[PDB]
Amino acid sequence: SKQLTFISAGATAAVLQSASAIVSKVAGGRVQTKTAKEAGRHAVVVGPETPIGVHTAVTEVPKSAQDPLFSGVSTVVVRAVLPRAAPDSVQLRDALDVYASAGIDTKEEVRSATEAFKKSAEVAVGKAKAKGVKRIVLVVKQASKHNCINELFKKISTETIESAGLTTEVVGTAAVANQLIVNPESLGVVLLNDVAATEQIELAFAGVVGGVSRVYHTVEGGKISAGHSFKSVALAVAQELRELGLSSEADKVEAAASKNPRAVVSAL
Amino acid sequence: STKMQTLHKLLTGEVSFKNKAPVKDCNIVHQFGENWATELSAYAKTLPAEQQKIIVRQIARVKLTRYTVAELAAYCGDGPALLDETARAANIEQGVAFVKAKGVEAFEKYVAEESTNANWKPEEAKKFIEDVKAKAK
Amino acid sequence: RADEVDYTNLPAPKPQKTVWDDNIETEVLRKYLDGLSQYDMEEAKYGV
Amino acid sequence: SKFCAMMDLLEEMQHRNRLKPNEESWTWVMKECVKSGQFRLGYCIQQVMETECKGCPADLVKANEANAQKAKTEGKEHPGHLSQQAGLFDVKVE
Amino acid sequence: ISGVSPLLYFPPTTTSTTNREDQINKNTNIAIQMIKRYKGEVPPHYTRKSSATIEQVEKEIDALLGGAEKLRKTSTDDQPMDKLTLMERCLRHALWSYHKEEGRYDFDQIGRWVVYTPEDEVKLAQLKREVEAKEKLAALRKRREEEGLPGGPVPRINWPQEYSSFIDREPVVAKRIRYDTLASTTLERDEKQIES
Repeated sequence: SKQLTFISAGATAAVLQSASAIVSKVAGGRVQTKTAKEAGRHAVVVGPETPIGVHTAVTEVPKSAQDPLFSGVSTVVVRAVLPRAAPDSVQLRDALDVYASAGIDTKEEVRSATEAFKKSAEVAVGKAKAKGVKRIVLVVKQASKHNCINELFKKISTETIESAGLTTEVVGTAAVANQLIVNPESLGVVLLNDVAATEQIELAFAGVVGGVSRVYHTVEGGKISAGHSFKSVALAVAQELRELGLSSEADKVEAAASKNPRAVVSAL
Repeated sequence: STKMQTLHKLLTGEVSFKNKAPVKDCNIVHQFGENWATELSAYAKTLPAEQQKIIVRQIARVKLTRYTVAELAAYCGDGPALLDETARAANIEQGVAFVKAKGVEAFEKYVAEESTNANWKPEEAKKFIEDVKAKAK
Repeated sequence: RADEVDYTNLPAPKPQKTVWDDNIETEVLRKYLDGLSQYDMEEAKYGV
Repeated sequence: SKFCAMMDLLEEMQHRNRLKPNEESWTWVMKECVKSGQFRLGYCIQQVMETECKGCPADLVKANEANAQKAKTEGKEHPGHLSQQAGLFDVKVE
Repeated sequence: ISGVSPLLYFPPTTTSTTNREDQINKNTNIAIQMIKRYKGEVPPHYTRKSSATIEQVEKEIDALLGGAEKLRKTSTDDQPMDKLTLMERCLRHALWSYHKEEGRYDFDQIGRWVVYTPEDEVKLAQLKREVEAKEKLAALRKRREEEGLPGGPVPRINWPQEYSSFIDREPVVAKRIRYDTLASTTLERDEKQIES
C-alpha cells in the first residue's frame, strides 16, 4: 500500500540490493519499495552523489549510533545544495562562476542561488537556535576559481544570520575539516558552501562518526534520508520506517546496524 | 618534559601551530618524531584518569586523520574501526585492476616506485605485491 | 641549557608553479592552463 | 651545456694559446649540435666550416635539416611565448 | 612527505568505459549551452527581398567591372579616385565581408579589399593567428591519435620530486588525480554542430 522511493546517485548495485533486501525482510511486504530519481517525502537516496530536488544537506550525530571514539560530541553540519540540473547541463555552482568570467548575464542564476542560500541559512539558524549556540561557522573553499560563488554565499549567509541575531565565523575547507575530524566538540553548527570538496567533507564526517544517515530538505518541503554505506543506508531506512510509523521495525534495523554493519540483512 | 607538555596541548587544541596548520598525523610525525605516539602514551600514565582518556581519544582521532578526506568519505562509511580493512581491500582491488591492465613486470616496477614515494618498508611492499598476485589467481 | 626548538613552528610547504610543455596546444589553452596552475598553488598554500 | 663548454675551449685555444682549430674540432661541435637537437647553432657552425674549413660533413648537414623540419611539423621552431601578441601596456616588465 | 602514507597512489581511472564519442558529445552540448547564453536570443527571421546566390552576385560584379577595364584609370593612394574605382572598392568590400562572416577566409583578398583602418588590420592579424593555430592543433591531435598518446595536455612534471618536496601527501595525490583525469579526457566539441 504505502510506498518508499529509492533514489540511486552514484551507488554500487550491491548497496542498492542490500537496501532492497533489508526493507523487504523487515517491512514484510506491507509497504512497497519503488525506485525513482526524484522525490519529496518517504525517500531514501543511496550514493555519494547529490540527488535532484534537494536544497539542504543537514547531518547530525545521533545519540544511539555514536561511535565510542566520538561519544558525547554534538555538532550539526549543514551543506547548502544548489538546484541540480541534468548531468550534461552546466551545474549552477559552476555556471555562477564561469559565466561572470565569460561576461554572460548572471541574473537568473544569482536569483536561484540566493534563494537556495537563504533556505539553507534559515535551516542552519533554526538548528543553531534549537541547540542554543550563539555563533555558527561558515565554510568556503578559498580557491581562486570559486571567488564568486563563495562571495555570494558569504554575503547572503551572514546577512540572514545577522538578521536573526547570531554570529558567523568564516573559515576555509582544510582547517575546518581537520578540526571537525580531530576536535569536533569546539564546533556547534557549521554551514558548508556548495562545492565538491565540502560534499566530501560532509561524507567523511558522516562516516568517521560511525556511520549515520544524512537528512536532505527538498524544495517541495520535507525530509528525505540519505546513505552511502551499508550501515548508513540501514540507519537511513530505519529512520524512514520510523517516519512511516514503525517503531519496533526501526529499532530492530538500528540494532542490526550497530551490531553487524556490513551484513545487517543477514544479522536481523 | 616540555615536548610532552607541548604535544598534550597541541592534541587538546589549546596550542596551535605557528601558521595554524591542521593538526594532522603527518605534521606531528615531522616535528615530534616517528614514535610520538609511544612516548606520549608512556608520559600520559603520569597524569590523572581524565587526561589519560583524553590523550587516548585524541591519539585515536589523529590516527584516523592519517587518511585524506576523499578516502575517509569513500571507505569510512561503515565506521572507523572497519576503515583500515576497507581501505586495504580497495587498494588491493586497484592493484588487481592494474595487473590485469598492464601486465605484472610493469606493476612490480610501479609498486616499487610508489613504495619509494610512499615511504613504505620493503617488507610491506613485498607483502602487498604477493597478496595482490595471489588474489589474481 | 638554552632553548632547543619550537615544536609549534612548521616549515611552510614551498609551492612550485606547474610547468606545461610549449606546444601549439599550450598556446591555445594558455589562459586555461594558467588558471589551473594558479588553482594548484592556492590549494598547496591553503592545504586542499 | 656541452656546446658552450666546447666553444669556450676553442676560444681559449685560438686567442689565449694562438692555435688554429682544425676540421676535427669543428666536426665535434657540429656533432654535438646535431645530437642535442639545437638546429640553429648547427647552421652557424655549418657556415663556419664552409668558411674556415672546406665545407661540412654532408651527413651532419642533412641531419640538422631533418631536426629543423621536425620542429616545423611539431611547431617548436621558436619558443611560443615570443609568438604571443603583446602591446604597450600588455607586457609584464619583471 | 614525512609519515608513512596508508595507500599507494593509483590512477583514478574508475569509469573504465569512456568512449571518445560520448566525451565529445558532452563537450558539444556544453559548448552549445554556453554559446546560446552568451550570444543572445536567435535573431528574428528576416525574409530576403530578392533571391540570388553569392556566386551569382560575384559573377555579376565581375561582369560589371570587366566592361570598364579599358576606361578604368591608374591613381596613387593620395590622388582622388574615379567612379569605377569607388564602385569596385564598395562591391569587393561587401563581397569579402560576407565571405569572411560565412567562413570562406581568403586572408589575402580580405586584406586587400576589407581592411582599410589600422584597428581593422590589427583584428585581421588576430584572426590569421587563430585559424593557423586551430589547424596545427587539429593536425597534431589527429597525429597524436595516430600515436595513441593521451589526447589532453600533459604537464612537464616529475612526481618523484614532488613527493619529496611536499610535507603532506594529500595535496600531491589530489594533483595527480586531476592531471591523470585531465590527460584521460578529450577536450573537443563537434564542429559540425558548432558551425550549425
